[PDB]
Amino acid sequence: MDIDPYKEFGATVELLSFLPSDFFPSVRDLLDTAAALYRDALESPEHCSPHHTALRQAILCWGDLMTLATWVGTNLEDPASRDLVVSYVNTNVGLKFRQLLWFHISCLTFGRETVLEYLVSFGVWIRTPPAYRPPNAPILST
Amino acid sequence: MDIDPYKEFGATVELLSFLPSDFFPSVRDLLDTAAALYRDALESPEHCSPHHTALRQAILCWGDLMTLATWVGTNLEDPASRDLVVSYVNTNVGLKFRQLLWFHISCLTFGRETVLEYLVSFGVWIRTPPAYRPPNAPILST
Amino acid sequence: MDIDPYKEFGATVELLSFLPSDFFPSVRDLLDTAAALYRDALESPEHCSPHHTALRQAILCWGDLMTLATWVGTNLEDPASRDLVVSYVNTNVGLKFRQLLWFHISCLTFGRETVLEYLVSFGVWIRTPPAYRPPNAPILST
Amino acid sequence: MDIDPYKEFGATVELLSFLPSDFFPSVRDLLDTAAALYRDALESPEHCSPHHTALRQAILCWGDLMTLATWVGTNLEDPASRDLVVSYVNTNVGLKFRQLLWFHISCLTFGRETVLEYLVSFGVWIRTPPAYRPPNAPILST
Amino acid sequence: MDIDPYKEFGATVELLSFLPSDFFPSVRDLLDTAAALYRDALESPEHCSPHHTALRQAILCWGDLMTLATWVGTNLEDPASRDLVVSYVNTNVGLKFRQLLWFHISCLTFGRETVLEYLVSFGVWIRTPPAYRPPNAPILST
Amino acid sequence: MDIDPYKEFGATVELLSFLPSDFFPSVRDLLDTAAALYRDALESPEHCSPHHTALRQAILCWGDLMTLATWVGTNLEDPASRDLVVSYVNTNVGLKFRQLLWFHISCLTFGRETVLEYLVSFGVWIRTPPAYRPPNAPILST
Repeated sequence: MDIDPYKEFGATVELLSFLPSDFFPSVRDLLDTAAALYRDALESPEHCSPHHTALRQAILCWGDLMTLATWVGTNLEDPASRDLVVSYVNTNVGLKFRQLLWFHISCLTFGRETVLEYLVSFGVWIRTPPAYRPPNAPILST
Repeated sequence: MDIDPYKEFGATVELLSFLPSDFFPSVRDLLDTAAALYRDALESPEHCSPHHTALRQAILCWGDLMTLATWVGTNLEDPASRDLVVSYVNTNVGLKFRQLLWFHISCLTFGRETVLEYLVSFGVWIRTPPAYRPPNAPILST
Repeated sequence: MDIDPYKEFGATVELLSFLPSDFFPSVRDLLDTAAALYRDALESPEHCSPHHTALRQAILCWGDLMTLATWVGTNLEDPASRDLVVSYVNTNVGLKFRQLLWFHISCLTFGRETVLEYLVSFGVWIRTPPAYRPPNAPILST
Repeated sequence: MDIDPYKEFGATVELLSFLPSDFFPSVRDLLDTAAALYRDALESPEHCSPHHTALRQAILCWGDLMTLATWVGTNLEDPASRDLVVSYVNTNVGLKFRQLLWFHISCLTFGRETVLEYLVSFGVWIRTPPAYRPPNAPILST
Repeated sequence: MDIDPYKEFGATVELLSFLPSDFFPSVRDLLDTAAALYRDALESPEHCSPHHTALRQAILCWGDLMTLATWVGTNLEDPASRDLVVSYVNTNVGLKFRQLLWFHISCLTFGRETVLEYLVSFGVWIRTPPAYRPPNAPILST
Repeated sequence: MDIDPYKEFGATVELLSFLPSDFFPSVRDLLDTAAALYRDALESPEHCSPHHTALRQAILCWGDLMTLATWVGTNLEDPASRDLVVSYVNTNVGLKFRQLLWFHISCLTFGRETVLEYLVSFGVWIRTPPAYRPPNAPILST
């Protein structure tokens, strides 16, 4: 069955596909943004608005792959086998969690009805071929 | 029957040709926008706007020529025959459906008057010879 | 995505294969029907009913897909391959536009309540064994 | 930071250590229960309760680690060093997703306050020495 | 014990015996009539009037004998043994389900108090010997 | 079409797969319970509840497949090819009528909402590994 991780939040996964793979910051940049201005709300025993429930279930999922990124780096005899698994987590699977950590940080800081009105105005900018588009990308702010 | 598929909406086939042939983004990109934020409306047994009824008949018309592109690549032995039909559907016909899907996937998102006033305010940008043009072409945002 | 082009109108694509494949009159005999009764309402700048908008996107889809049957009569010098495309347009794809045009050109001359009772009352009339049924087939009344 | 996976939902990871490493059913058998009872809940665009939102991120992280258990099978060369990664996803990581899927199925059907009643009433069963321990271990009932 | 499949619906099995074995259409004709104009009501999780409960328990029973009509056609070594079982299902057992599928289609389309006032007026026509009866059989309509 | 046999009555065929293929009693033993308690119900011309109407079509399809298990015994010649049809009615088809008669006996006596409580509370018994599974399997009580 499909799940579509963004389906309850207004967006889908086809709408988040238009963001190119350098619009997201690195993974240690996104975890430290949640480790700076939401640590009072994430660890609290009351759950806030349903981004906070989806966000603390997404950091721990990346927190488990950091164990798999370390256990592979120790308990494999081949240095050629060790390089493919560690690079696969930080390139392909990591790019999925660069989307998922970004969307729940940007909806807690700027609201839900602004990022959903930003991915439309970015979805009309990136489809336009480079000869006919403004050179300044639309920036995210309130 | 000099039937114009835009005359019911305000634009013509002659007004939409201000945009050049390579401005329209590719066919897989637009069908990943109709399946991004209109999947709930196109499936439902109720036409919301007359743009939905033209758009619902526009994907299935492309759904036939995609079926004919698959069929012409399996039940023909001759590769010189096979490489001309597929290069005709995706290039010489597929410029008409990129014009038609763009006028219904960017009009439900931004209204009718804004797109109909976008093609005039793009028309005074592309005619100006390449010396005295602004660096930013107009694009429609929310 | 799974779009049947009739789900708005009450019928499905299953209820229109419930009539036999021989009942539907020929394709060139319905474009000569639309262009005789309802010709000044298709080219009108206003859309009267949502049957008109679905019909105007259904002629031009056939007006395009017939041009692909003409284009392969000049740029395909192979009678082993030229006949198979035209016998695919006129037979396999041509069965769907022979009944998509019939559900719109024979609805707005009789209403929508009359045809959706006719597709059942003739649809159950054929399966009846020969002489236990009213001896003539029903037809539409204005 | 120290995100406790259950702190919003009553229990903690210290309380859930009463259950041994053999009480949990296998991951290939809960997902035939998270899809048999509940399919209309975790497809719909509305979240009913925060057990539904925490279940989707818990069912898609297994959706990534099943892809990684397949990707290693077709790209990693050494068959003796390929088994050691596949037997890490099913054994050591999967014991945390046997744990996380079980808590959001048994709370989702039996309520939250019955599982928190159950985790205590299993903890006064596993510690009793076997000379005086009843063979009827406690299980759930709606 | 007797069950008399029609006993709760006003009729009996002696009253339905007078219909000769060509008044019923073929089995693929009766299933497609229920697959045309009642598919919205049969698969719905609410049960309608008690014909709908008896009808969807009668299609599945025929849906299981189509498995027995296929499994016999594969896993028997004798082509003489294979012919008797396949013909017995389509002649003798099939004639029972041509009655049962017809009576619940004709009561949903025309009411219960019309088919029960039709089998009487057919039960007086078929008993009359052919020299003294009208040549036109009584037809079923509202 | 896809008629789900239980969709009107709460459960589905995916939910009823929790019960293994050995939990159901034999067909020759439920019909001595569908005739011991209930004889005045399923003879009478009034249907009390839709469990009664769905039981008669479920008790007469076995009434046809018992006739087919007798008809093959007296007409089919090969005694090695006769056992293979008789051991298909009792084994593979009968496992669906052990299934269908059980759900309309246990719901008919214990109510609908107790069996749907029972199918869940058996599903949290069959999956628990045998080191921690109680020997008292759940059974019904009025």
